[PDB]
Amino acid sequence: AEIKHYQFNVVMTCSGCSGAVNKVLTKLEPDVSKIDISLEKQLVDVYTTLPYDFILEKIKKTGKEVRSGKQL
Amino acid sequence: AEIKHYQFNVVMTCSGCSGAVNKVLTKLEPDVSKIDISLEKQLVDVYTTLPYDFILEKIKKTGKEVRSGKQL
Ligand SMILES: [Cu+]
Repeated sequence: AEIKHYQFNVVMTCSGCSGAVNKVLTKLEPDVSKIDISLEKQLVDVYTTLPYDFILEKIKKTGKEVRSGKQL
Repeated sequence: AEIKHYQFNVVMTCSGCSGAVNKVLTKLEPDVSKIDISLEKQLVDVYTTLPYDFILEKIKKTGKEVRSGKQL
């Protein structure tokens, strides 16, 4: 029942970039995450019960550059 | 082994899109070669010993829409 909030600074330079990241993150099994992406700010907010390493790994496996992440 | 030539029409709208595709494909070396990505024509052209479905799924992990693929 603990929700973790992670925020990632991901290099997304078009709505194709942000849309791709959304597609992969919203398709994650099990369905235990809410995903909010701001193209303008280059931010991916993930609210989830999954660990930080796992979510980070899922984003890196898209090929997108992840400049930083953190737990809020 | 049989080296096949695959070409994919991938919806890549910026260099962030194509760079990501390139990064996931270059991870399959040395089982893929001649990675040729055209942002302009939205084409990804590779030589590989891997099955088509494997390469297709690997490209799809970027989150990009793959409109079509062919064997040349
Ligand atoms: Cu893009």
